[PDB]
Amino acid sequence: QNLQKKVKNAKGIEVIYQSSYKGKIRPGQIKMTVSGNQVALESVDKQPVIKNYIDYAGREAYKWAELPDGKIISAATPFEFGKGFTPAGEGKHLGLNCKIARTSINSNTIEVWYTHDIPFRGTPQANVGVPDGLVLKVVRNGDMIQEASAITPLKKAQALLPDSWGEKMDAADYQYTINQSGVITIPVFDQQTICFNNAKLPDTLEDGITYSAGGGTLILKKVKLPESAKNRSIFVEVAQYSDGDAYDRTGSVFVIPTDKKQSFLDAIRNLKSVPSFQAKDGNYPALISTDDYEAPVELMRFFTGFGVRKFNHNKVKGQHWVDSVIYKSEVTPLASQLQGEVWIGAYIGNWDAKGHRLSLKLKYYPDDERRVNKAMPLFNTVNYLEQAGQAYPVFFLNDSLRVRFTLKEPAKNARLFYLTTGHGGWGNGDEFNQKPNTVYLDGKKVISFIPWRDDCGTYRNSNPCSGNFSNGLSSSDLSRSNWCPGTVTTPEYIYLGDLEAGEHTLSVRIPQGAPEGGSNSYWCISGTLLY
Amino acid sequence: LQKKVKNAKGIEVIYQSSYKGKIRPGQIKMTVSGNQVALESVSKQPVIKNYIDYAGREAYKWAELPDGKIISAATPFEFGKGFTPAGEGKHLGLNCKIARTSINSNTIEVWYTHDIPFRGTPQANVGVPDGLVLKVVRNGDMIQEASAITPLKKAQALLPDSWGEKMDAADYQYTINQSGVITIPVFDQQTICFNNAKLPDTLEDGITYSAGGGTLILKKVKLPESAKNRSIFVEVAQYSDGDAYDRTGSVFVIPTDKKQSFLDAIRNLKSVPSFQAKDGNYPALISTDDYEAPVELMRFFTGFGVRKFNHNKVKGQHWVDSVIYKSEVTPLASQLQGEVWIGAYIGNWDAKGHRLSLKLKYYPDDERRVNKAMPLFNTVNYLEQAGQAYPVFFLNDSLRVRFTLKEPAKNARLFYLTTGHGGWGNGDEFNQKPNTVYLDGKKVISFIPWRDDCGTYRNSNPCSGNFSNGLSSSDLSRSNWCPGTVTTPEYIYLGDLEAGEHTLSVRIPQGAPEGGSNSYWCISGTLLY
Repeated sequence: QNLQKKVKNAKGIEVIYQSSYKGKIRPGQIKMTVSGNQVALESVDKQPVIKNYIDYAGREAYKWAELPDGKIISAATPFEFGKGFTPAGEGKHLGLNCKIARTSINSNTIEVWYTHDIPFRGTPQANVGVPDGLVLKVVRNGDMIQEASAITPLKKAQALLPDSWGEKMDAADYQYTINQSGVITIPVFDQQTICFNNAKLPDTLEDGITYSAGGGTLILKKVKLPESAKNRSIFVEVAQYSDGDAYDRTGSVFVIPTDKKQSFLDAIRNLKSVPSFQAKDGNYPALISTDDYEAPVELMRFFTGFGVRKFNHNKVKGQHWVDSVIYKSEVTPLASQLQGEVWIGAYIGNWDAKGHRLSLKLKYYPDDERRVNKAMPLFNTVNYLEQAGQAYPVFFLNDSLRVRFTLKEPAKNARLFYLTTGHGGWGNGDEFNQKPNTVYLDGKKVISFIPWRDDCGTYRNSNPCSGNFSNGLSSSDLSRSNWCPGTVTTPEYIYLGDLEAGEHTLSVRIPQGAPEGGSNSYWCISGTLLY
Repeated sequence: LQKKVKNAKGIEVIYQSSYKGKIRPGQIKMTVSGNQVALESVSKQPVIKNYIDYAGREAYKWAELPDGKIISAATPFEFGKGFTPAGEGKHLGLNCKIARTSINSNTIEVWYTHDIPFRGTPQANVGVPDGLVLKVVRNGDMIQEASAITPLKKAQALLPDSWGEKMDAADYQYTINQSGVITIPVFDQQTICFNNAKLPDTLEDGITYSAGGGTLILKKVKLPESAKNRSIFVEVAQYSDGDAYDRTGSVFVIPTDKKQSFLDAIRNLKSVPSFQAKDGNYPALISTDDYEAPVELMRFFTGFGVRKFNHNKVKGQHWVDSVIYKSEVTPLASQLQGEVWIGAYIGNWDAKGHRLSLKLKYYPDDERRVNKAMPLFNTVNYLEQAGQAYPVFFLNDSLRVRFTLKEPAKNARLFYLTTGHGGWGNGDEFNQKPNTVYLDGKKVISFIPWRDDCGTYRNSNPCSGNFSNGLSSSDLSRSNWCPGTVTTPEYIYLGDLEAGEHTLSVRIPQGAPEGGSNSYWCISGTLLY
């Protein structure tokens, strides 16, 4: 390849850069067009158009973007040649002799190969520093490589800098603006009150309005979600603080599918109006999906700290309390329940007249091609209607939870999205004692495992009103059956294998601990089928 | 009771407590004379007493700490604070006003007589009426009530001789509360970095040594002789001193109950027995009859550049100044008694690296036997910076270990910490894979290690790379870990085991390499029995 001779007397060059990670060539490539002292760099539900430029005469490097809304933004960085660089030897690339310069940036070692063999300057990565030459290679940590694969002449001279810089920003504001540009954010609740105030669901529910229900401790809203959630990852974000309640409470975010005759809306209006799980104990309404009722789909199980923000005046040497707690979970596998117009709910079970303030948003982040699969709710024993007289799910003492479900088509590699916490807040109750959960499908044992968290001392600063014991521990510090005050309880993804069309049975056995002093143990388990 | 205490110069009230019907053991004796009240419990432990001065209108907490220290705290009160009338009642023949108040969520009613000229209460902190409190009712359910009232024919003075050291209430409570707590400081903002450090030949007690290329710090520490009747927590605090990345962290102890230990491996990797994979030999990862693998106490991951990169601006974020990690390790008690080598690892290649603190805490607990905890395996790459291979053998082999028990074991468990690694799109850091555990050739459990809450800890991650789709590296779901957080152990139930030989294996369908990118798994297991 006779590179120097081919681009002697060219009016400009086009360099194509490819990137590789430890040998493996990554997709997509950068075209760097050089003409005089100007450089343009380009690649090759609406995305910003992103470009980079350099002016070697004025010595500024530029980020540039046209946002979906057609606002132009840019950020300009002046540079000096060779800033932060230490000579680090010689090499050859595409037959051209290169100085190599080394710099380190945020712990990375970066080597920049650059030639003076041909009369053109440019670099694909100005942000690591700009050598006075044409950059043929950038090596990060010996492994991550962006290298010129080709250099070709341009016959015509050409101005490359854009028409406008539009709105000039510093680099951090620019990067944040472009990064968030393709993100859909659906605000749902913003510091909304959840409290016990006997509130009841109206007989008219309009779109976009918060309603309070199950005695105040459920808030519901019908929200317009993207039509399709394909090619997105989806996260739930909650922010909470106490507005008066001192205690660690059971929190849940859920959606209410209405694809059958009855939905959890019908249960919120009137618990006894929907089908029941029929335990040896008695009948427990609203907990299992059936042919004509869907249980609510849980998105996130969380537990409040003891009196966040509200009790920050408590003094405990060594502790510095937080002003609020956040919770963020990926819920991408529930995408099919998170498209179109959807009833969304949040729950914090409590008895306080002022209670808690909770925020909730959904974020949809652009992702590689990602099919929406299906998610079908099977069961949910969270006591969402505790403040409207729902029984505690105490039937595990003598019974398994049992469901039936039907598939129209076979499903490969099905999974149960399974949220479990144990409850019974004394020394022999299931909050504080390890118990297995055993899942059965179509008469076979799928898995037996113990739900347990032993990291709860980590979140001490989220718990200003946690009781301090005479042995030195705080209530919030204790290990518990799969939850910690102030944190998310993460789902288990239980592999079910391939399921044939037709009906199936599934059950959950938990050796729940016996009552004591009138107090009961109980389990809050939810399960959605992912297929 | 009236009748009997006309012209008494004082009274003794015995208070019993009850919970949901059930009368609690042992009781409170309240001595009242004049305007003074002394409270003591009716027969290691600090001595606790409470006083009231109705003349000065203060209530007092008082204690003698085991080590002969007297502390006290004074809280002025006003009569009837928080209190609203809630009617009439009778207790042991005396006419009571009932007052109501609420405190930190709770309902409290307080029955109090003026029928006899004595004032006192066993619970001044719920409020002090201008009479004698016969009954305190907290959420209808928590009850302290007078069982006996006895006259004193003579006056006494009841406040204590010394107040010792006078504190605010919160400083009092913290002081008494931490009285029985043993805290062993281990490391204090100690550097963990890559500086080619090597383990010395002379190793004294109570000193910090650097090893495995600088990324291991070790100390031999004097732990309680017995950890019976304690719950035990490990507390770590970390920040970057230069390293921008999310690193694998581990706190471990080195048992030396057998011929060779992990200390021999730290000094020289190839000096200890190996796991023999199809692939190759992997030293130090499995216990044998002459070698114990290190016992992991806690698996954690650092944020991306805590403290050091806090100058990074990301709208809506407010960075933490350090990250703490606290785990309960009570079931490893047997490895946390006597003289013990403790280590911390943060695998990194940085010249300055990290700073890490570590303490153990032993909190008094109800009767609790020390059980046993035997290490079986540990594939954390503790010696990464001294040339240890990545545990990549899962691609074609299971991890297998054999062990022998001398006696039957009831309700055995595997204390199992797993994380998956391989930090690209097709690597096991970011793809769900089962771990299947086998005992004596039978499947115990198959389960998917996964964390999908990592977005929660964004503020612990100032140097996390921000992608063009709006997510940050630290936000992504991963195989059982999040940058800035603890990975919690699985407790896998193995059942009763017979004395004699057993095998355990772990199968993981590890992803295939892509060029020089390899997936690998860091798994550790200690038998609890």
